Amino acid sequence: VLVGEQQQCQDAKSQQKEQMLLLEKKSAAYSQVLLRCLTLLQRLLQEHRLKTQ
Amino acid sequence: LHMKTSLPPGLPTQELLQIQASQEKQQKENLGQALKRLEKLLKQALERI
Repeated sequence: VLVGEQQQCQDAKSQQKEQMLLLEKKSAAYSQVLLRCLTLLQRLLQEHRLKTQ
Repeated sequence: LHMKTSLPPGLPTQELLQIQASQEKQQKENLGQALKRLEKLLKQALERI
């Protein structure tokens, strides 16, 4: 019973690292998507609307 | 540091707001009053018809 208790106790602490890395990498992926959106929107405003139009 | 160095080209969005405001307002001010004067001349032609 206490071996099972210790194993289930240590499982969450060993688990949490990979979700930390997962949220970190998806957080960086969000930054990449936002950078691409910023580039496309500045292309739409400056090149397509501000100067040419 | 990439987020501090991979900034998109041109002045940023919060500056781009007044940039586009100035460009669109000068684009409108150069042309809308000319359109109104053209329409005044055109309706003068309409009443001369």
